[PDB]
Amino acid sequence: PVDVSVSIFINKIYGVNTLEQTYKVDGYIVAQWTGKPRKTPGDKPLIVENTQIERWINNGLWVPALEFINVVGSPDTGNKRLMLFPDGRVIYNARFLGSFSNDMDFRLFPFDRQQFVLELEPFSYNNQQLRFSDIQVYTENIDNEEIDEWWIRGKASTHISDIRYDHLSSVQPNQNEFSRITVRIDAVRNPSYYLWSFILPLGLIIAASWSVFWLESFSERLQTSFTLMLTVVAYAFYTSNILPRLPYTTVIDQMIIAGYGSIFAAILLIIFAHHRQANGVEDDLLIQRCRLAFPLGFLAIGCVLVI
Amino acid sequence: PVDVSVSIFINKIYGVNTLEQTYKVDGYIVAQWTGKPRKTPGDKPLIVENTQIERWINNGLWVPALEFINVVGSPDTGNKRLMLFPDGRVIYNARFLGSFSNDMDFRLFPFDRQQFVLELEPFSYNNQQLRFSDIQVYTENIDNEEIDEWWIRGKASTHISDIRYDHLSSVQPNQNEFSRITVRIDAVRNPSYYLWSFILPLGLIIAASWSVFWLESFSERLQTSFTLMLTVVAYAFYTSNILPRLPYTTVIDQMIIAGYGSIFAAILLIIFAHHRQANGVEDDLLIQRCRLAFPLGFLAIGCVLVI
Amino acid sequence: PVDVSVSIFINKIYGVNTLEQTYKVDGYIVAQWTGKPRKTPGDKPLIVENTQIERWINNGLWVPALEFINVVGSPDTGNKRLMLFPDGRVIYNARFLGSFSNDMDFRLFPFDRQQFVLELEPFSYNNQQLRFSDIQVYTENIDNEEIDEWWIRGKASTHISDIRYDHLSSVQPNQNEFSRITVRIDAVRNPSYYLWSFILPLGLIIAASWSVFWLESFSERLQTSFTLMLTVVAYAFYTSNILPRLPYTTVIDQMIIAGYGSIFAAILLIIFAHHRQANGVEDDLLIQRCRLAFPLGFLAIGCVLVI
Amino acid sequence: PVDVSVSIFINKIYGVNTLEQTYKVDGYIVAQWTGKPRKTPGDKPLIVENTQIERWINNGLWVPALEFINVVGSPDTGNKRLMLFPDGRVIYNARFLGSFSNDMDFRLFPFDRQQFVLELEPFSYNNQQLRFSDIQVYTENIDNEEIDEWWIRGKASTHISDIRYDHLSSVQPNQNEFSRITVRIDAVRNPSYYLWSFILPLGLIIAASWSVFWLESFSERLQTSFTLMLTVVAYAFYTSNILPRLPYTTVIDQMIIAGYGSIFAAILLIIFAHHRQANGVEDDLLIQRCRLAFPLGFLAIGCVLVI
Amino acid sequence: PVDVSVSIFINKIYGVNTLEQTYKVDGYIVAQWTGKPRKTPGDKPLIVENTQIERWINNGLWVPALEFINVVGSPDTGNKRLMLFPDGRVIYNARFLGSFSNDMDFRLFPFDRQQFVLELEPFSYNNQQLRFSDIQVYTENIDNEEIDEWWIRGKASTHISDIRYDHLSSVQPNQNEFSRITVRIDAVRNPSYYLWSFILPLGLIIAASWSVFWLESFSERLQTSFTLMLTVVAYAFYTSNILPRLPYTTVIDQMIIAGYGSIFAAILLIIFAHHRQANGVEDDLLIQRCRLAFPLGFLAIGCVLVI
Repeated sequence: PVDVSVSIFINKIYGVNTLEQTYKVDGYIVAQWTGKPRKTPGDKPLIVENTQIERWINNGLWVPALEFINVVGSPDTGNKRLMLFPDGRVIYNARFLGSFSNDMDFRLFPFDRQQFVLELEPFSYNNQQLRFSDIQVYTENIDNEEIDEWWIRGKASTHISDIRYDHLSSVQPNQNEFSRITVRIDAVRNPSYYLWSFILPLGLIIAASWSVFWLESFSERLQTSFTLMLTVVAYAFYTSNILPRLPYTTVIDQMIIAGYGSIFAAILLIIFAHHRQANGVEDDLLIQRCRLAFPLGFLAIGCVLVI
Repeated sequence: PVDVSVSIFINKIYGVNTLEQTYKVDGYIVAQWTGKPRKTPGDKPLIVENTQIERWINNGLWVPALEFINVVGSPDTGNKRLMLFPDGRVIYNARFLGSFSNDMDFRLFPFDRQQFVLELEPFSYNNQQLRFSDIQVYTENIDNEEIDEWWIRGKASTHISDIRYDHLSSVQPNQNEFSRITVRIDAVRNPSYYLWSFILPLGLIIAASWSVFWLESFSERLQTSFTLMLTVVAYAFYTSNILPRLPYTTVIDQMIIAGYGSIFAAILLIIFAHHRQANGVEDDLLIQRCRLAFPLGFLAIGCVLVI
Repeated sequence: PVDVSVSIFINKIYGVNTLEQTYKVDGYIVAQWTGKPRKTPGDKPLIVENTQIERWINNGLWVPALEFINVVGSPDTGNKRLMLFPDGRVIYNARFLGSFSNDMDFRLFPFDRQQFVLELEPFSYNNQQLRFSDIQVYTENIDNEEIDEWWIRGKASTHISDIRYDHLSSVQPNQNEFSRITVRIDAVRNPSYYLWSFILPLGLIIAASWSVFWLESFSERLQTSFTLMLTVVAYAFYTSNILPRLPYTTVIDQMIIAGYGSIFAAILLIIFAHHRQANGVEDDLLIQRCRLAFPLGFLAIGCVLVI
Repeated sequence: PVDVSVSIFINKIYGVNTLEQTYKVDGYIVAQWTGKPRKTPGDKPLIVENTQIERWINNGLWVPALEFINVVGSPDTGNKRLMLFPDGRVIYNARFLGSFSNDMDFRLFPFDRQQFVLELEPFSYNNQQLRFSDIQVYTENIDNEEIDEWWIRGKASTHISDIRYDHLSSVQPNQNEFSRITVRIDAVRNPSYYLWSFILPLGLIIAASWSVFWLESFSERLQTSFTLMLTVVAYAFYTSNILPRLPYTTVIDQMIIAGYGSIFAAILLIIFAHHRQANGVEDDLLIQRCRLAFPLGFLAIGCVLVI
Repeated sequence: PVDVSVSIFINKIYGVNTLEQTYKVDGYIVAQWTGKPRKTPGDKPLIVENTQIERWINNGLWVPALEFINVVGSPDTGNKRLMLFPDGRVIYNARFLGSFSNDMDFRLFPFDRQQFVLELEPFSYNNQQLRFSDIQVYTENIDNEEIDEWWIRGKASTHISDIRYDHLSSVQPNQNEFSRITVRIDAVRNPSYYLWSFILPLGLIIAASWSVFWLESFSERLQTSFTLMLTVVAYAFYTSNILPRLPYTTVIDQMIIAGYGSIFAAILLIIFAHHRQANGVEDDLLIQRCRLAFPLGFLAIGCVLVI
């Protein structure tokens, strides 16, 4: 089994899609393995550029075809080169630009924390023909930087494992385990834009929804509740183009639900305090004292939403 | 007729478009067939990588060109390899990433159930020159998982059939039937986002539309109905970017129609109860008792919409 | 002149853009022509796959380069093959997936009827070197089916013509007429979505705009007219992302104009009935009897819009 | 210097983007130049198709590489051919489909007039090695036609010039002037859609904004002004997706500014006529006579905007 | 070390994305270096076009592979050529069209100033095998021009540096420093569109929000505040599609926050002046004199936002 020594240089991370859970990684990759000695012009190494590599593969040079597992679409390679040494070791350098994917959990959406993963694997050689001896990742350009609204925290984590495929078992009996290199990069979301853009106006709308009971006329109370309903609908659209259709509920979706519930409970209590009459002569003040109750109750609901 | 033994490994399913009825499938495909024996260096098999395959096809190796029938655009192949054995059998492995299409029925749209189909076929060899002997599908990565808002239920279904083309009948008389492999994967839509995002606010808007008759002044009644009309129009736009232009009506479109009908019937009954006078002196209470009738009637309409 | 016999199999039609007047057609194309006899291994035909065709064109095989005239961007060919016979006839089969365009007339937009056109032509051989003898179109998959909101009606129409180019006249004097194959497929738009989505709410808004004159207070009348103006503006945006910027007026644009005119005429008549005073003491009822006139007049306008 | 005789056939113009100032041109291009005589099979010309051209360029045939200067992205060539004559002249025909750009001036935006420009140039040969002798443009398909909302007026204008590059001056001293072919096609915008879609409702909104002073109650006057402000904001969004972010002001942006100024001046005059009191007892009619003044003044502003 | 002399001609800059912080640069690049003498047909130089370059690289010609470092996706090369001299010097000319990226600071967003950067680097040769001797940039087409809403100010700045990579240190010990060419182009944003489109209506909305206290009835005061809240929400959406999700706050986002705070403070003071009673009989004028205070206070807040 040939011992390949991979080394990855993450040049930049960008294009982080939350609706699609993809991200674009641009970088270089250097593989290195020892073969048999050869005769090079002079005694220096020999550099072979892009379209001259297959002229060497045709004459019997063994270059493995590494691939990225978690990629979305075939990656965009740029330049590539071989470096052949008279000592015998071959070095394959190549520039990649790929669109990768990972499982993201958005249950704390503005105050989020995910990781960007790169999974590299030989396409056709098992660990009985090719194994990765080590892996070195050089995130110098993204070490502690604010790429988008994403804080990259610390040094990347590397791992080498063996993955078994139940397909190819009829092709290679018991020699169907492949080496795999995994690179993980932790990232923390910067929640500031969602604070001054989504949390503050929705909180003020819920406060102004509590502030309906300080009116008098039944008609103004209902029309006020309906204008506030229209504002909540506008903010319900405006939060839909930042986050996918998740089965659970985030903070902002819970605030939209809280605004809807505030308006509906205010309408219900207003209609009830208008209809709770003897015949038509009664006026209610035992139930219009929720100027302090509804802030207390909905503060308790927000607190139990925090826990 | 050469007996080809295909084996498909679905790596991931993503990008499920409802507006376009497409979905992206990424995976591998392994074909395998026996030919004539050969001389391989040593006695092991011989692995031939991407650009070295056509150097073998030029020297007379028979590799068939399988294709995907239901694809949208030419698929994106990545790496590929041949494995030639001294026994005589050839194995062709290739990675595909395609954008497939299928006929979807959205008549129960949030509570939906579709299937993802892969149709594979030889491009140029009929069943008198090439037939598929078996098909094995390995959906281990998507066996019971929540890819998007889509539950993949159970193991995939495979089938092998013979399709006849009336074109090529002037080219090949009666030898114009092709083998075809079909793979079906059942998927169930997770309706939670449409519950807490579309059903609940539209239901509350219809309830608040019933709640107009508890006012008095004709003017406040009509202006209230018009603000509710504006809210229904906002939710009519907001449901248009989740679902295509279907000739039938889903649950959410029926709720939009129900909100429009609620507002229109309230306006009509309000104007009628304002104009049903002797000359100008009458006031009506025999028709303002629909505080209980309109919930009953529109509940009956919703119930008959359920059945 | 070589007599080429083309045969087209329309596999599917999709992606019909109304804003761009394009549509995507996926299918196969089979050309066939007789040459000189040859020696084939055995006595069967000989099938030549994708990258092996140019190895035969280099050795002097005459394969013409047909093209699609009305395409938008270079088409996406997939697989292709030659079938060479010892009798002498060559058959060229190829799979195409193209984005075609056609002149559409949207003057009856929801109740529309267009046709999808495919124009095929030799790129470099006039009708003195290559002519199309016949054309057969096999629309079995789209014979009477609802692809989108588009009904495909009946069998396709084929035609063979000769087109003259005034460029290349300095290149080929009087031998500059090319054969051309035209395929037309009639399609009828399914108007249901535009009925229950655009016609019904706009009609109800125009009815509710007529229903303003049943109020009293000048202020409520004007504020009601302005809320209805806001609703008409919302529906004016909501109809703009279904149809391009046409110089003429469709049904839905005429309904938007009718809603604007209804609101403006109501505002004008309301202000006039408020100002038509002696000094400040008069009230008008000779002009507030348009509760029946405005439905009659605007019904007459809608009727003359029908004719 | 070889005298090349270019001839361009504009097949269609489409995809005219105003936000990006690009347009897609699809057509053919025929270059023609005389070389040295040769031996052709028979005595006719010899047609060489797409992938057989480089087999002739490898054996020493001189084909120049013309390019399009003002293109956005590398153009999409389709088929191409050579026509070699025993007389000695070579003709190079090729189909192009490109996305070109030009400087557009939108200062009269609905009543606009631009031109579509094609700039062709040799990539590597100066006017001392290659010069264009003439240029013929055949716009028969777009001679007087309504492609989109764009009238193509008359025959195209052609020009041949010499462009000097200060780069390549260290490469070629004083032989760094290149021939250039320019084609200009005048186009006039059809303003009808912007008339019945943007000018008419904004004018009616400004008229209804003048119509606020015919009310009484200070509160209804301010709430009416605010509903009209909301309608102007809706039309301010609705005009933003038709035109880029220009530093100057078009007609529709000036109408939006006029609506804002109408609402603001009405609010200011209403508040002033409410506060211009003795202590709290005065009512003003010397300033509420702007029912005729504000149409006159804002008509004067619109007139001076015309000039 | 070979001394390469690069020369860049910026043909155009366009496609400036603020949401993605990319920009498209189209231009040419000329490298030049001296080698060993050769025999050219005649005594002139020898021009080698696109697909004939690799026929010379196969026979042992040394052409380096320069690359662009800060590019997003692999660049789009068009034509390219070699110019070989009998003196010995080789000139490599190529046309590039790339989508580059740079770190932009939007803290003064309408009154902005950024720079467009091009970073070029050899892919495989260190400064011990290849170094850049000089760099000349010819921005004649964009010298002082208004490409979009971006003023290009003056001549470009060039720099040549040496970059060290800690990856490839196990590959090349201490010979792992690469030459790098950097080109910077200063650009100033034209703030006019944001002045007459975003600053003026938001300022008028804040003024009209101050103008609420000149009313009387508690109900009209609250409904007026809520209509103004709805207008602020509309302008809060309308400013979101011009600028990314930045952690800091620009001028327009601060104006949106100021409008929200104006409405909330007005609602709070109105409710307080309605509830600051003895029991129910008091009316407050000591706190309704903020007709002059709120302009003063919020003018002070805007002034401290300026500093």
